[PDB]
Formats: sequence, structure tokens, C-alpha cells
Amino acid sequence: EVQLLESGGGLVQPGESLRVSCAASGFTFRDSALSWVRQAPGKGLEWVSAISGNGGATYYADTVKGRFTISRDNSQTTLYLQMNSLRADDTATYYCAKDESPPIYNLMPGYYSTYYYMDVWGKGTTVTVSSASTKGPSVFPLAPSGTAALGCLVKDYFPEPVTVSWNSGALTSGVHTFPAVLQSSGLYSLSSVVTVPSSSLGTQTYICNVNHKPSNTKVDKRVEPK
Amino acid sequence: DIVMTQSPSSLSASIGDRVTITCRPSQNIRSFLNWFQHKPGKAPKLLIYAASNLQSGVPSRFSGSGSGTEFTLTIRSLQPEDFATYYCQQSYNTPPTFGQGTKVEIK
Amino acid sequence: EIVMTQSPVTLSVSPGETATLSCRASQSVRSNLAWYQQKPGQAPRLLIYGASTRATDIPARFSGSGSGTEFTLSISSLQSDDFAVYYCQQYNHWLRTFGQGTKLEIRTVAAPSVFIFPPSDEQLKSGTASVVCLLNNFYPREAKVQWKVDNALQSGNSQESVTEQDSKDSTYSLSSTLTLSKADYEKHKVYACEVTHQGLSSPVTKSFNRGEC
Amino acid sequence: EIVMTQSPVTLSVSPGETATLSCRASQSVRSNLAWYQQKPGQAPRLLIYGASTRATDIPARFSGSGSGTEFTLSISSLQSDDFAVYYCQQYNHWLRTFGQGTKLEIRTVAAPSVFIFPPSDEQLKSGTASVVCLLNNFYPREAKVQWKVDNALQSGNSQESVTEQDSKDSTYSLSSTLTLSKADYEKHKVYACEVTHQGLSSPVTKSFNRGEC
Amino acid sequence: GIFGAIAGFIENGWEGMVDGWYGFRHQNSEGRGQAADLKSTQAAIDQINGKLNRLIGKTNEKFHQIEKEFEVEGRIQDLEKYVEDTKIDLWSYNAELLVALENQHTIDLTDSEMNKLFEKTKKQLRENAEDMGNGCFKIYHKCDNACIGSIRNGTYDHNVYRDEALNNRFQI
Amino acid sequence: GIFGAIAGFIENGWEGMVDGWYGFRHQNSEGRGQAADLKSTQAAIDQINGKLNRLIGKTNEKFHQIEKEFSEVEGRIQDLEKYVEDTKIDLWSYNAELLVALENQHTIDLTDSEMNKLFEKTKKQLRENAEDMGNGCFKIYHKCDNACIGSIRNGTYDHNVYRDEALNNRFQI
Amino acid sequence: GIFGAIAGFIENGWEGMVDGWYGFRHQNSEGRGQAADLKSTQAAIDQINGKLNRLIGKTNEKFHQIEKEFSEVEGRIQDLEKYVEDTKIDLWSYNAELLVALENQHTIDLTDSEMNKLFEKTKKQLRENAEDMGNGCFKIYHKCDNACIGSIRNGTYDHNVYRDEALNNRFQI
Amino acid sequence: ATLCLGHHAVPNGTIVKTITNDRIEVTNATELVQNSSIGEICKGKKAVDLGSCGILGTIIGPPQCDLHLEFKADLIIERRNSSDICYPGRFTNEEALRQIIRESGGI
Amino acid sequence: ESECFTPNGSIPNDKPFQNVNRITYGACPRYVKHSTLKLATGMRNVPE
Repeated sequence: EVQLLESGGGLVQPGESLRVSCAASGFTFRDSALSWVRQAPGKGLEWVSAISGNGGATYYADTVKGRFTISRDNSQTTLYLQMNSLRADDTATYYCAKDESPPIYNLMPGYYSTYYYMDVWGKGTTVTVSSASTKGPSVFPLAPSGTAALGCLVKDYFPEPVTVSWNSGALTSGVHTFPAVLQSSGLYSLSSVVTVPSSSLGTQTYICNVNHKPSNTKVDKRVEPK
Repeated sequence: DIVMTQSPSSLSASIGDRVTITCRPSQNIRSFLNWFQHKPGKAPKLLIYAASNLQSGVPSRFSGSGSGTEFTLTIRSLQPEDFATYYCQQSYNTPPTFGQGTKVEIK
Repeated sequence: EIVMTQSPVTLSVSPGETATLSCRASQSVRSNLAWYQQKPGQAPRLLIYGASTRATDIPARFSGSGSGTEFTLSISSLQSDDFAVYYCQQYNHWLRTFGQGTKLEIRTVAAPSVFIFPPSDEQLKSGTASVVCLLNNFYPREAKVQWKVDNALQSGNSQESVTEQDSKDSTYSLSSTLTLSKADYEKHKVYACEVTHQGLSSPVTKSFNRGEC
Repeated sequence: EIVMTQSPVTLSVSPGETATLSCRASQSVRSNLAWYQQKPGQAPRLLIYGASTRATDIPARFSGSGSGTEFTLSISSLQSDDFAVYYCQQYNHWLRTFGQGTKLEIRTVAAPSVFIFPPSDEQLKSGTASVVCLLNNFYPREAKVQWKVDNALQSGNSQESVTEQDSKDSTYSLSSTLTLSKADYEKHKVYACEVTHQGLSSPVTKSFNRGEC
Repeated sequence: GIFGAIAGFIENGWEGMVDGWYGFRHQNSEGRGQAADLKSTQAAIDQINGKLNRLIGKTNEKFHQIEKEFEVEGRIQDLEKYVEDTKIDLWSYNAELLVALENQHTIDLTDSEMNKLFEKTKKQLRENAEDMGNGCFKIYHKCDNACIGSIRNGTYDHNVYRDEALNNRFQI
Repeated sequence: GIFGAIAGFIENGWEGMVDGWYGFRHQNSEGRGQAADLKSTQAAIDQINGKLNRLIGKTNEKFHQIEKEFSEVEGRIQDLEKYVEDTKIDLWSYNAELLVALENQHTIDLTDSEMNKLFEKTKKQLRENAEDMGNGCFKIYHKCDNACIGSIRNGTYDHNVYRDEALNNRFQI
Repeated sequence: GIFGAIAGFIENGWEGMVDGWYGFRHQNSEGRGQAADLKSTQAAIDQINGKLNRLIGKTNEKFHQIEKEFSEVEGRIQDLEKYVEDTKIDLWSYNAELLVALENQHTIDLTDSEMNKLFEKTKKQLRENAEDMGNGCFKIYHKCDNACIGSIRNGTYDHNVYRDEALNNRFQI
Repeated sequence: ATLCLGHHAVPNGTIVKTITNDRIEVTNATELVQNSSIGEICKGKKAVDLGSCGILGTIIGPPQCDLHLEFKADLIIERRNSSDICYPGRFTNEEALRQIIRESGGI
Repeated sequence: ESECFTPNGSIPNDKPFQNVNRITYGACPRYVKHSTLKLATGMRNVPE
């Protein structure tokens, strides 16, 4: 077991600071290197920085060369990353990743081997940088009018994510909940749909259950043929 | 082992329209490229050989062009009988390999 | 400071066939090169490091090769659970960089079933109108939606998103939302979604007339 | 810090024949390698230096060769005065090392003549008894002596030494001394030396009975 | 080395230093201590790893070649043997020179890093210390553990101690 | 570099110095100035040109050789001709790779060396009249106008002239 | 050299020094003298002999090879034999050329280095009792008779003995 | 106070060669020449150990070579005391004949 | 049965050179005559 856990993150206004922790637990004696890698939903991976031994890194990407600073606390076995002067594009799912090198390199066990590949990845912490201001969704029916489709539109919420279930999770077959889209207002909108037998409309009640934990908002919306 | 990438996988066009199908091999194959037509329930038919040579009985509205790594089959004025799946086929090294095919449908 | 470009952006491969990926890299790079399999909703998992040396206890169907500039990744026997996205990193420039990403697909062409939804009265009372067009359970992924309002093509006022390939039937679905002000919505009568897709011999239009049903 | 091993420890070569010696050396050594001819009772004399370059005004029958690890020394026309011991040194490790040494022999097999001597009365009065066995003028050098006291094999209480090859007849001789306390010597009767040697078809025993003659 | 620090004015290495390649040993009022310097350690290690990266794991693919073991044939076989023997001698030369050159350079770069650390430390101390000639500085003021630490981490302010130091250095 | 001046105790280069490779920047009573050092500049340039002279414009003539492309399979002899050429190219490709890596390491070290020599020469010139601030800068402990600075740059600085003033400033409380 | 001593801050060599490669010249109350430094001399000589040991007297045995001169035109096979030998000679001629250029650069740098080390060692020995005049010479700020000079050359100079005298001479008006 | 600069050392040093010195001790070194094989042609390969069988014997069938008359192999291993023949004789062009068989693939 | 092949058997190819056999197939270290070649990976060792 070499898993690490990322804590912290959240919503911050552009220009603020935020540090993310990484509890390095397991096989890692923490004489090996560690790294941070961020990814925004809708974009690929991007290496952020790295740490080695004590103060041997000092290794930051050009995007955050003057903003991010990497700390290491071997006494409590936790890796940090102070993200100062955050901009809009810094919104990403920051992953804390192990670092391994070929045994021919890394002469002294503590210092940095300038050739690392990440083997054990973490669960990741999502950090959102906007001027947004948390807001719960409005939920509107997508009413059905052998097989019928019905759904719920979950509109104008911030930040991600929302969860949608149907009939308190008793309805699974045929459900599709789509990725949210970001509107020009800066709020998200998503749809969840289900296909059901046309013959069930009249006997069977369909309710979408929407949960937006960031605003502790909870909506059940019955979707009726009209 | 040469991979033939044909595009599009499918197209629809009206009668009289000009249709173009492209083939891009995974390496340069000079002119060693053939085009086949396959109509439902009939034997696949060689239409064009060595990139541009029309086979006997093939109407002159069909023409092949290109060499190297990009080839084009053009059908200049689509007729209902041209409904078929078309394939490119490289004859440059063994094993001969085929494109995944282009289904031409008539609007 | 050393860009990585993967090709193509997305590929469709039948289960069982070998899927070869590309990782072209500007400037020389050989010593360090790692491949990853990031399944949706999960963290990336190491597959190969260096160039060909695969990670511990990973299947032998994952093969790696390449030198200096051109790098390849071939998946021998493909499984339905390999619908993940693949990436490649590099050394060094003291600054490791990742690749763009290659989406891997796993069926028979299927036309979308198309549904259109008017805005709810509840939404209209808040001053906005979202008209939703659903394209359900289609394959392949490429599909086009056009919105018309009283036969006038809409531009700039819709957004769409597409689901991951469905594990249960290997299809995709797509939701498009046309957003109008209440005032604009109530000024027009016919709302239509027109869908183009390989499985449809002609584009399909679903529409409604505001204030009719 | 760089060991030198010569092979063999001693060799027998008829006069006139070529005698090839060995000087195996751990780790590489080529630039410096010197051979020497140390005759008994004299200082070593330089023969070859470097590897093949022989010293000044030395006979041309001394040949040298070798490279890196294996080195050889061949004496073309052998003379009876070449009964010396030969050594080889090396560079460098800032610490030159010498070889173990190779003894060179120059005749017909000859059985030893064997003599046994009781302790003198003079020695016995001082409290010790040396019994001496002499093996005279034998060839080749290999010979074994066993001591028995009342038919019991003695162990740990004898010492022997062997002469250099005799210039006059090319033979060797060997003296062995069995040392007992006076008390022990006077407790036993039969003292015997048993000699084994290639020139003897069976081992030869010489003995005496204490207090008889 | 060409700089004269390692196996030079520094009499010998420290076996008791196992957390770094270069470092500091001090003696003050509070005792005697040892601490590694990470930056100079890493600088040396990075350069050596750079050499290793050029040599390790970069072999070249050969497939069908010529035969290299053989019946007597004469001319053509003489040529095939000579070609291979020529090639091996030239690669054996390349390998021999590479190692001799890299090793000379490795010994010189490690000596250089030691010298740089010494020179950097000397400049830091300004007029507050004197070089005793064996890699040691005599510091002419009270310097507790935090003071020593400030020197090692580059935050030592010489002006703070200068008056005390000058009085100690320049007297009778 | 192995001397630790360039990318070392000298924090960075000067883009505004376009008349030389090495030089002086000063601040005194009369202002702030910059001036290139020609001798150290030329010393570095001469060494680099020496390398170029060994590599540039010295190719060797070859005429009739062996064939290196073939239209038909022949087996043995063609295998040998191909192997000979492939062997030769790999050995020259190696030579070229090592040459550049070695020369470049040396060029970076010699340019660092010239910078260090200029610094050391300047330090000795100033004797007891200045102290090394550790970043390639000297604190000069006396009034030094433009002509004085100039005398340092052109090697005519007389330290004895200022020594009394300098010592009093350095050694006080 | 890269250290800047030989053909650098040391203006020229001494032809009158024939008992060593490096050394000391002094002037004091008792006169002017010259003395070689044996340790630095031997250090340079040992390194050069190390190079010679790698190059001198280490040739390799070859016996039956290929023919390299021909009395008749033969075409293909003879073209190949000639090309093989010509290829081999050019590659060895390259190796020999580079070896000498590299070793010589290094020899000139190591000898310059030994000179610099001796200068640096001497400087540290003198502590605060002397100043570097910038030309490889030290001005020693105290009376230093022949035995005193000798103690410096043989590493037994005790700077504390003279420090008070020296400081008073250095730091005055 | 006193502050001393230094470097590490080890009790178990390794001797290396340099440009100026045949024998100099460093703290650590790595070997650049591979000098050993595990004795097998690689797992994932189809291999046959002739053992007592001489290789040429596979062609003409002494009792030894009974197993290997029609062998199929990617890697073929000859062994030292193996005898190509049961009744004393020798092959003309023997060394040349084996080299054919080794690269055969089997027979 | 549990990349570089020589008639002696397969050999690791982590090292740039090899002394096993001049006959090879695959991604192989280059054959040289030396039995050993040590590359320093640390500073000069100066004990006492």
C-alpha cells in the first residue's frame, strides 16, 4: 500500500492563495521524490512541480514559476503546495503523484534524480478559481410527450458537481446524466434523462433527485407527461 | 501490416452530384493502390487499378488519382446504381490490406 | 518547454484488435517516457515507463516502443474496459510535460433517437427559456445539431455536451440546449432541432410550436 | 595490493631443453614487468624488464613475453648453473609487488641411502633426545619420512629440511629430526624411520633398539 | 583534482557524513556539529546523472549482418574477419577513452563543487573570519548554533558581527 | 561552469552589454556606468575561433568508392558492402556526437574561466582598498570618480594612493 | 591556461630555474634567492608520466591480414579491400589527431593548475602577514630572514609569530 | 568559532582508470561491460536442448538423436560431449554443414 | 523458461558494452575486448 491522500482545495477568488496537503502514507519512506500534477476537466494532464529530499526542488513549471511553492514536512509525512496569485486557468484537479527513477540514477538516496516517472497516483483534490459565488440549481422537467424519454434539466448552479438520481436510485436502467456545460453567466447546466416504456406513463411516477452539496441544496422534481 | 485509413466511413449524396473518397496509407505506397466496389449481394469488383486505371465496364464518371500517401476515388455524377461500399487496397507489400470501406448512400 | 503531441485525438477500434497510439515529441527524448491509462472518474495508472519497460503487474497486452522523437503504444488484445484516455510524459528540461491525450473507443452504426423539450413554465417565470434537444443512443460519436427558430438558423446561443461511451451498449448520447430570453421565446412559434448523423439517411428534424400540444 | 602468482612452484627440466615459466597477475599490467635470477646465496640479478626487453649483457637464451595478465619466461638453452629461483615484479599501484618464485631443477632416478642416528649420551644428559634420519643423495626431490616409536606413528614432534640440488651429482638430501624428552626416549625401545621415494620399490625402514649395538 | 580541494587542502573525507556529499563541521560554545550541504551535493549528482543518461539504456538495433565464425576459404573470409576485427578495435578504443575522459572529468567536477562551496562560504564571512588553510575558517566572534545555521543557509549578516570580529582579529 | 562564476556567483548576464562579452558596471559619486573589457572578450573569442578553425572548411576528398545502393538481391558480397558502409557511418556518427558534446562542455568552461580570471585580476588590483561582496561586485572603500574607475579598468590603478582612506573606512566601528 | 597563472598573472617563466618546474624567488634583508618546489614539480611530472604510460610501449599484435597493394586491376573485391583499409586508416588518423590535441590542452591546463595550487597554498600560509601584488608575488609585511623564507617554503611558517609586526606595517598611514 | 568544509568518504572504495592515472580510488563506480549470460535464449522462445545429441546427427539419426529427428526450434543448443555419429566416421565440410542446421529453424 | 541474444544465451542490455560474444541479435551492448570497464559514479575517495 503506497496510497496518498490529498486534502484541501475548494473555491477561491482569483488572486488569493491556497495550499493543498498530500498525506504520504505507506511504503514511501519519504526519502524519494514527490510531484504535483493538475488537470482541468476538459483538458489533459500537466506536470506542475516536484520535491526532493530537503530543499533540492525548486522544480516548478513555467506556468507557475513565480506563483506556486512546494513544501515538504517529513516529520509529519505530508507534502504541500502553496498556490499563490491564483488565476482563472488554475482551476484543475490537482493530483499528488509518487515519483520513481531507474536504480542506476539517484546516487545519494535523498537528493533528486533528474529522471522520474510517476507510478502511484492519488485521489486528487479539485480546486476552482472564479469570482463565482456558490449557487444552488433550478430543476425543470423534460416532460415525455413503445419507448418514451423524460428527464430533468438542472440549471444555473455553481460550482460543480451535482448528483442526479431517479426514483431515489430505484431507476437505473436507461438513465443518462450528461456532463454539465458552463454558460456565459459562469453557471453550470446539465441534463439527466431516462428512457422508459411509453405504457408506464400513467401508472408509474418518475422523480429526479438532485443534490448540490456545495450549496446544501436538495430538490426532488416529479416529471409528468403534459 | 500497412494500415489503410479511408474517409469518410459513410456519405450521402444526391443523384448527379460529385462524390470524393480519400485513402491514406500508413506509409508511402507509390501507385500500388487499387479501389474496389461492393454492391449488395454481388461479387466485389475492381474499379481502379494502380491508382488511376479504370477497369473494363466501369463508367468513365469514376476516376482515381493520387500517389504516395494520399489517394482519391471520385464519382463525378452519382447514379442510383452506384450505391455500394467502396474499399481501397494496397498492393505494395504483403499481406495486401484494405481500407475499412466507405458506404455511399443516395439522397 | 518541450511539447508533446499525441495522434490521433480519438480512435475507434473493435474489441480484440490491436490499437496503436502515437506520441510525437519535439526535441530528443529517450531515457524517460511513461504511458498512463486514466479511466473516466479515476486517477491515472502507470502502464509503461522509460520507453518499453511496463509497470508492475500490468497486462502483457500493453506494449511500448519508440526512440528520440516518435513513440508508439499498442494494446494487443483489447477489452471493453479499456475505454480510458491515454497520456505520455517525457524527460526532462527540468520540467516534465504531459501529452494531449488519446481517447479509445470500443459497434454497429446506430441512428440517434431524437427528442425535443420546450422550456417549462417554471423556467419561463424566471425570465429565461431553455429548449433542449436530446440525441439518444447513437454510434459513432460524430453528430451535428442545428437549431432553427421560425426557420432561422441559430448561432451562438446553444451549448452541447456528449456522454462517455455507454458501457452497456457502446453508444453515445448528446444534449443540446438553446437558451433564449423569455421575451424572445414568446416572440416566435416554431422551435426545431435538426440532427445529422451517419445512421440517418437524411437529417431528422424534431420540432414543436410554442403554445401547442 | 596487486598479487602476483607464479606457476608452478617448482619445475624439473633436463639441461638443454626449454623451460617455460608462468607469471599470472591479477589486474592489468603491461608497461613494467621484470624477471630475476636469484641464485642461492646471492642477490637477485635482473634478466628482463618491461615485458620482453632483456637486461644488458645477459644471454640471449632468456626470452620474455606476455601482456596484461598472463606472462611467460622461457630459457632456451638450459645450463647446469641455472638452478636459481626466478621472480617477477609489476607496476604500479604506487606499490610494486613481487612474485612467489619458481624453482628450476636440472638426472636418473636415485633411491636415497638411509641412515638413522640415536641421540648422543651427551645430549641425553641435557634432558632431550634428538633422533636423526638421513636420506642421502636421492632424485627426484619428493620423499616422505615417517617416524615410529615402538611401532606408533609420531606426529608433531619432527622437523625436516632438504638441501638445494647438489651441483656435483644433481641429487638432494634430507634430514629429519624426531625430538623427545629424555624421560620419553628412555621409556621406549624401537626407533624407526620409514622412507618412501620413487626410487624404492617398497618403503625402507631403518631402526635401532635403544640400548643395543 | 585540478582545483586542489579534494585530496588537496582538504586533508581527507568524512566517513561519518552519510546524508550528503559535501557539508559543514563546526565547533562553537554550544558544542561540535555536522550538517550536509544539499545544493552542492545535488549539483554534483545532477552532472553525474547527466553522464549516465548519455551512456545507460541507449543501445542501437542491429539485425542481419555478416558471418563472424567459419571452413578455410581464403580471400573473402580474410576480408570478413578483417572488417570485424577492425570494427572491434575501434569500438574498444572508443570505450577505453570514454571511461578515462569521463572519470578524469568526474573527479574534477566533484573537486570543483567542493571548491565552489568553500569560496562561497569565504565570501559570506567577509572580514569576520580567516581561512586556516585546511578548509576550515576561524570565525572571530561568538557564533551559536543559530548563527552557524545562518551561515549554512545563506542568511548570515556579517555587519551584525563585524565590530566584534575586527576587534578580535586586529589586536596584540 | 567548473569555476562557478557564470551561472554561479554572478547571478545573471547583462543584455545591455553589446560591445563585449565581459565588462564592468560601477556606481560612484558621478553616477552609474558600464564598460566592456576587450582583452578578456578577445581571449574567449580567440579560443572559440581556434576550435572553429579545426572544424570549418577542412573536408577531405573522396573519389571512386563502393556502391551503396542496390537494385537486386545478391547475398554475400552485397551484405559485406552494406555492412562496411553501415559500420563506417556509425563510427563517424559517434565521433561527431562526442566532438560536439566535448567541445561544448569545454567552451562553457573556458568562457566561465575568462570571467573568473577577470574577477581575480581585479581583486588583486584593489589590494586592501575593497571587499568582495560575493556576487561579482566589489565594495570600494574610498571615493572613486570616473577617472579612478577608469584606471581600475585599464590597469593603472595605484592602490597606495587610496590605502589610508580605504583602511580607515574598512576598519572602524 | 584555464586558471590564469602560467602565461597569465605570472608574466613569464624563469630560465634560471633548472632544478624544478615551480619554485620561489625572494628578496629580503640578507639578499635575493631562488629555490624549487619539489612536491608541485613532482605532482605535474607524475600526471604527465601517467599519460605517457597509456601511450608509450603498448602496441597491439597483428599477424595475417588482407593484401593492401595490388599489381593487377580486379574490380569489385579489390575495391572493397582498398576501401576497408582506407576507412580504417582515416579513423585511426582521426583518433591520433584528437588524442594529441586533447592531451595537450589538458597538459597545459594541469601544469597551470599546479602553479595556481602552489600560489594559493602559499597565500593561505601567510594569513594576514602579506598581500598579493597581483603578479605572483607576495609583499611580506615583516622582517623575514633566510630561515623565515625557508620556513614558508617547507610549510613550517608560524604566522602568529609575526602577526603583530605585520598588522602594524599593513594598517597605518 | 570554527567552521570546516568537507566531503564524504567510504571504507570500501573502488579503483578506476583516468586519463592521468591507471589506478585511482573513487567512492563508487559502475561496471560498463556485461560479462555474463544466464545460459538460456529467451522464455517466449521455442528452444531445444540436443544434449548428448551431436547436431549433425539430427540429419542421419544415431540412437542419441532419436528424439530430435524432426525438431522445430527458434533456439538450438549444442552441448559439449555430444557425438554426431554412432559408427565412426566424419562429415565432409562438417563445420559448414552445422551452420546450415543451426539457422534452419529445425528440420 | 522463466532483447539481446548471443549464442551463449540472452544477456541484459543495460550496459553499453559486452564481453560475451561478438555474435549478437537484437538491442545489444557493443562487443569489446575488455573484461571490465569501471565508470566512476562518485568523487575521489580520501580516507584517514
